[PDB]
Amino acid sequence: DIRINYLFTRIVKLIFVELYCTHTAACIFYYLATTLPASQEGYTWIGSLKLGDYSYSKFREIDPWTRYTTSMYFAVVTMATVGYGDIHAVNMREMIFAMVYISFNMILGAYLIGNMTALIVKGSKTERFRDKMADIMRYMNRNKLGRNIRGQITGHLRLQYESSYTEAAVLQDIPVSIRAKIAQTLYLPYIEKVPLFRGCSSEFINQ
Amino acid sequence: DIRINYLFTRIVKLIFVELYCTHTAACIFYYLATTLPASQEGYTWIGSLKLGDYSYSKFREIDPWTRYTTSMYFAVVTMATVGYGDIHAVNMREMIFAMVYISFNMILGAYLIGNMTALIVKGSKTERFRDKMADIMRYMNRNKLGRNIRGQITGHLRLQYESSYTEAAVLQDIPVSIRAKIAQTLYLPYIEKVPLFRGCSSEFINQIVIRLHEEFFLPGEVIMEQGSVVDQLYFVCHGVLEEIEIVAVLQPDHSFGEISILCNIPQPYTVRVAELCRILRLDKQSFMNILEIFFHDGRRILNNLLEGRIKQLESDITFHISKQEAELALKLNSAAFYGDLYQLKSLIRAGGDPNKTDYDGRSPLHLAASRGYEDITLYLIQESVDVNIKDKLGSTPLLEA
Amino acid sequence: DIRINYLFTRIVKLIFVELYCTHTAACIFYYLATTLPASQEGYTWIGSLKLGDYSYSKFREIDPWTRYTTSMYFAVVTMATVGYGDIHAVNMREMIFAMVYISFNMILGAYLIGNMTALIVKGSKTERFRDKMADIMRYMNRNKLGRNIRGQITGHLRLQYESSYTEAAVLQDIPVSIRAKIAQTLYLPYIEKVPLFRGCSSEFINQIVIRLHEEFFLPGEVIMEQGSVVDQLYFVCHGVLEEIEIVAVLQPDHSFGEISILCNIPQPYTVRVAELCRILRLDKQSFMNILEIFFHDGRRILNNLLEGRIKQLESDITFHISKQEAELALKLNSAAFYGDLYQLKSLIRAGGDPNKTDYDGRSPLHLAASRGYEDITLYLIQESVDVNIKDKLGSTPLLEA
Amino acid sequence: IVHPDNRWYKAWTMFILIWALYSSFFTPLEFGFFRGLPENLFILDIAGQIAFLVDIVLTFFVAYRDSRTYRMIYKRSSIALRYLKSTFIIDLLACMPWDIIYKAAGEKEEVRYLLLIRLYRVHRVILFFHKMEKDIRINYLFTRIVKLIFVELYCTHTAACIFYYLATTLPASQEGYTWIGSLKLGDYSYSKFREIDPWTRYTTSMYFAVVTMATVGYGDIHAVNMREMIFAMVYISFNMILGAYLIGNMTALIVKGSKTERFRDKMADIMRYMNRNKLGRNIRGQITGHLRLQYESSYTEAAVLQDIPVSIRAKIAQTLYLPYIEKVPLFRGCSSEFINQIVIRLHEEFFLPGEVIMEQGSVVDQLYFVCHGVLEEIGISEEIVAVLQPDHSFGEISILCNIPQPYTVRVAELCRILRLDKQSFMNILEIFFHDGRRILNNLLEGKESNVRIKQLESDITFHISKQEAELALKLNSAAFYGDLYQLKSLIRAGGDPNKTDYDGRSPLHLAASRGYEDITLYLIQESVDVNIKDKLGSTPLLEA
Repeated sequence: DIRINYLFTRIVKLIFVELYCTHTAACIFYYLATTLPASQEGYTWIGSLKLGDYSYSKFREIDPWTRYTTSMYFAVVTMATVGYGDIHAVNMREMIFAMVYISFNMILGAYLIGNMTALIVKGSKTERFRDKMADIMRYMNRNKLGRNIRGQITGHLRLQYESSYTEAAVLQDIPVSIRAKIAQTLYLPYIEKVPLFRGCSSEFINQ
Repeated sequence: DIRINYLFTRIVKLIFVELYCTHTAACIFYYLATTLPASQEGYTWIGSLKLGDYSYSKFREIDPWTRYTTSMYFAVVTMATVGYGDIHAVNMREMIFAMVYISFNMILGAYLIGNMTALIVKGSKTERFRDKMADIMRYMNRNKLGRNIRGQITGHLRLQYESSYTEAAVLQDIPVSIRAKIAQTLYLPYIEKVPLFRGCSSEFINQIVIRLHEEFFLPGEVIMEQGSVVDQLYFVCHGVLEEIEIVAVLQPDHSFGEISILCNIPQPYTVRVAELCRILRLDKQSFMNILEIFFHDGRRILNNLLEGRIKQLESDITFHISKQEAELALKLNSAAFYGDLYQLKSLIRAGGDPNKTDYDGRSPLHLAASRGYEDITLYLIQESVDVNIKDKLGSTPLLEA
Repeated sequence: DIRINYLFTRIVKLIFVELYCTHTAACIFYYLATTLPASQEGYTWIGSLKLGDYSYSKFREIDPWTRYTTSMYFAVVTMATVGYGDIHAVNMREMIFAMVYISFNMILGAYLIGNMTALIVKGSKTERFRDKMADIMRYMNRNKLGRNIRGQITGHLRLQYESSYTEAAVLQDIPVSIRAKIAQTLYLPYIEKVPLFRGCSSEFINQIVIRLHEEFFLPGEVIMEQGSVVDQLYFVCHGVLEEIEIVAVLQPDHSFGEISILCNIPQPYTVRVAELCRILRLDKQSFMNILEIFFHDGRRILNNLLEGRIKQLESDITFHISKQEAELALKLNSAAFYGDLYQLKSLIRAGGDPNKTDYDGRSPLHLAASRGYEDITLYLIQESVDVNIKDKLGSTPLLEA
Repeated sequence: IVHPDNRWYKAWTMFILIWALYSSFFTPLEFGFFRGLPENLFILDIAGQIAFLVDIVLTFFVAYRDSRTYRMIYKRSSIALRYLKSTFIIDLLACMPWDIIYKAAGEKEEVRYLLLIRLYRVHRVILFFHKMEKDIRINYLFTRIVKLIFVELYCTHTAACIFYYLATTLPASQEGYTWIGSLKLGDYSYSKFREIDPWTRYTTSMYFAVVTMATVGYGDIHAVNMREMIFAMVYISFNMILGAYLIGNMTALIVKGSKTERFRDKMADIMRYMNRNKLGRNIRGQITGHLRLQYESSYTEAAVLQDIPVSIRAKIAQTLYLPYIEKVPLFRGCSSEFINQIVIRLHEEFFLPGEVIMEQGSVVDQLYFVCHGVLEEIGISEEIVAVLQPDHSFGEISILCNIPQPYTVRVAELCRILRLDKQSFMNILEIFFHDGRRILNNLLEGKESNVRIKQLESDITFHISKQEAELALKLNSAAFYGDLYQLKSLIRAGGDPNKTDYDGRSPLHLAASRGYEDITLYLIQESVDVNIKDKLGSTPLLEA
């Protein structure tokens, strides 16, 4: 769709795919802790947790809210490759899942950087103006030619950038029927006033 | 290899490299722990490890499985630069290996990002459409076009993208002959069903298929205007086209616009699009060029043109085909009258028989001999033009000299 | 802005953005610690913090300095994804902010890499030299060139890179007039000192400066061969050149290669490079066109050519200038004899006076009238060519017809 | 004297790179892990500064090359002013002995901070990487990788020596607040933090610097003090700029692409188009195989042989193209200097099999020479009327008679074709009138097997007669001005003294016109017609 910003759409899609993967990993990390019976919950990544003075010893019937947001906090930190270390895998089954999840984020993390780099490298229509003038300036500085001649050429580039609207026009992948009508609406008023075309027929000036 | 994918063939290589390096580092790191004697195992990275209630108080004879997955877990975490810190180097020899292993991953890690970035730099099909649309929008909005014409331009550009009408950007690499078979694969069935080309030779038809172009039109558009000279030949391959109060409906497998191409008669009707239609177009210049080479093919098409309102048109075109033959001799004699040697060369190899005369009767030799153009006279000798041809006066080309 | 750098103007913006975000996050994170009452400060990220022997047992009234740098330290470590883990969220509300703050840095962190990458994509001066050298090396090695000629090609490309001889890639944007003043800034002092151009008009000299090109030559190279027709005019402005046993030494502020540019005499000497030399060259097409327009300027140069071995050459050029004047009439009359309309138009507007005759004496009107070319006679009357001119026979153009 | 680029000077420059490399790495160790200097290392400190002192007094006697005219200034005054305003101020401060000054003025730690000004001479090593990067014998990818490693190894080394220095600022009584005095990795104490050994105390600092530089952050070693927190934030912020720079260089090399990547990308787009229409089964093999040869048959395409002086391009062309020109049948009996002019402007092109060079009915503007492969001519069902072999030149018949191309030519096998423009072809013909008539003369003699020449025989016969008439005018003009030197050249190269121009004149008539006896007897010895007659009825003797 052309009514929606293209940069906005790409950013939101990357956020959603990153949010959904993190949400799924958080719900699976907590599931692995419940596989072990309550007798040996001390081996789990959460039953042995102690952040400040909070216990986390029971690990169950705490509440569905604080038990979920601590799992999501574990998934977000490892997904961004921060790795505080307060929450980490302790079991052998959790180590296997962590290695698979971490390896998955390297592919996904490089994909996120690739999209962001692609948009910037594509262009800005202003760095090209700076790059073109920078190369010319080095040539002028190398020869150390003139003082007021610099203003003549630097000012010249200002108008060249401004006076570029129909250059490299993409009005080529258009059917001849459509191009015929638009031409008669813009170019035609500038043709009948030419002194060379006095008394010319309508179909001749149309061709 | 072409059978396998390309992005798949390079994503797996990156995974394999990072998988093999972690496997090697995990095995080497565990070897450094066994270098120290068992008496002082508390100085190692694993002899002093304690995750939960597990103590690793022996670091040996545990099992080859849990003692390997904990070493692999330490290597994978370090490679991705997560660094939980539960497992870390404790010894001087382990610090040196960690410094070397970590420094190696920076070069490898940047290599992974570079390969992934280069795969995304190549723009997608919809990525170029948005860039193209903005450029068209900028130009057409600057000139302040009417809102009525804005929709047709924007609506048609969308249709080209979805239908992939162009689909011929990277096509010049085809060495004509390869492209020739492709063109007749998709366009020949529609051409052969055209009543206009009934009885045409098979070799002649294949010559024009390669030069066709495909495009689509939305309903409500107008292809040709009333009383406008048409320089494009179109063939209907899909949809319904209505010609303007309706008069005739352009059924599929039909052709139109040929009247203005040959007879120079301005188009007497307007074609209005009723539904989505697939149209094949041919440029004016090539069609005239091909007809010049195949004179015999044109005769068959001309005869079937009358067979293909209709009765009145058939009588009218008979008048036009007669005068165009005479018109060739008018400019042929004028070129010889003025002595323009180069101009005459165009009307001999791609025109008519110079031996024929105009309405009054004047062979080009008659004018050349009387006007004393000696140089051009040798050319008529090479063409074996009749020397004793007599006009409606009783004179001969020799007598004029 | 052009006064300030562009690399500097964009690196600072990236630093400022990451500096302001960390400052905001540090202040907001400390606010969440003060939300809880002082009775249960052990549940905060800082009330329970203990780094070394420092305990943070009060978390208040310590000082506004050490209590801010520890919050800023936690924010900067998190932003760079280092994550030591000494300071981390402990509360449910602090986890939510950490999740939001960390997720924000992923987009911002990738943005920093994108700007830095786009700055390095633009290749350096030496980056393109290596790419160019490989392409030249691959081509010349495929044809198996001799080792003697390998050094000259490779050595010369190095000289162009260091000296920046081309330095004119982005130069067509100059609107001629701006470029005109640039050319005379660096090339005029060497041209005015040329003995051959002594006495030339100032306006004429400025016309050829814009069309010059600059190049450098290594010692031991050969610019022109013995007995070879040359088509480039060179002006010495640096170094020493030797002309071939030595004969003469090309001192600076001299010019060579002009013998064949006008008299068509093949070059009788070979120029050998002795030391590094800067040479300005001019192409044949530009030199011929300017001379044709400025007929008066050419006369001054021709007169001073003799003044600028030398005595023998001065007598020889007098023989050649005489025949070229007569040679104009030979082809001038031949075109009129054959009645070539377009050929005759070339030698009148940019040639000589049609009224002059050849060695025997034959005005183009004499041949045209005798040969009976009626159309061409309408052109000679335009230039007011004399019609009573008599050759060395006693006849007139009227009598010939 | 002046030493611009002497081989001995180039040895001195490489000699001082060793000192620059040594003093760049040893300075952080001297600042952080040392208080003063032991007598063992006193010799190296003195010897190092004297070596750089020589360089300061020697760079005033070294010429520098001009940045505008490339003129090698060689001037005493210009050399000194350039060096004084660029680096002399900072290069002299480093050479000053900051160790003996520190010990002589009691024991001031503030004056020892100036010892870090010697970290500037690492710029010598950076210039070395740039110097060898321009060399073509060394791999370009290898140079870039090594430079990135060195620029990161040096930064990590300096940070490790400053992290340990911050721990020694606090007195030994309160060492527990430092990042290292409170360390405990396994069962190791690290409590004393001093007199442990210089080796394990350094490698634990380097291990701290490497882990934080790569953004791993284990957390076993971290800042504990307020002064160490400030340094950590500055160092961490510095690595973000440097870390993104490292990724940028690696991405730039990969984004530049490879030849196989371009081949794969081009074929991938075509394959999607073919699969979209689901056209053909064996058609894919025809086109996929076609791209295989196109990738291989691309060696001189987009050649960079343009930024080369005309003198160099002249010799290389004569060493490759020339052995393929004199063998052309069209150039039989041509002079050496005429065949030299054409070979300068020749262009080389490669055509894949199946391509079409020229189409029937098109205007011809390029002259083509065949050197490799075979060519096929088509005209009319398609009929093959002629097959072109190597050493043959095609396109000359339609370039002299000004006719359109009558037989389109396709490519049947991989061919190497030399191309020359029509505009410059006529210019060489006009200059070389003597050799210009032989090209069409040899062409005319080929009217035995070819049929296109037979129908064009009349036009060719006109041109050879028209050109011959120009010879008579030039030959007659030679005798008018009494220049026998040019007359000899005009007659040996096929010139006929018994040549009559349009107006009845003869060279004998012009010989007697000015009473030149020397030119006269030459014509008689050449069997000239003394009684030759003109329409004016003027005998040569009567005109005399």
